[PDB]
Amino acid sequence: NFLKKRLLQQCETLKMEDLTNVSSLLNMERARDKANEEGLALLQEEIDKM
Amino acid sequence: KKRQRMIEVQDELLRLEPQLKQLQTKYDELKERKSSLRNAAYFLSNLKQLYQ
Repeated sequence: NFLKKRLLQQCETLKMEDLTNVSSLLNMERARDKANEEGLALLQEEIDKM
Repeated sequence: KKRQRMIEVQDELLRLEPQLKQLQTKYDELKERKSSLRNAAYFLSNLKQLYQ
């Protein structure tokens, strides 16, 4: 009963599976992006070192 | 960074071309200037030192 009026207190006043899954996917994406910056930036350091 | 990489390579391509032309000029000028006079001004005067 108190949880149903907790519904009536929050939802009345006021994605998640996509949140968690897509956030993990995008975290792997940011790991891949950090790898991209590691590669591109370092090869830029070597190119402008040349 | 990728656009910066393209710009740096564009500079690196331009730097490579300029350095190649400069080194070609360096070798040509070294050979010509350093060896010509040390051979011509030597020999032409040594021929003068010989004949005259």
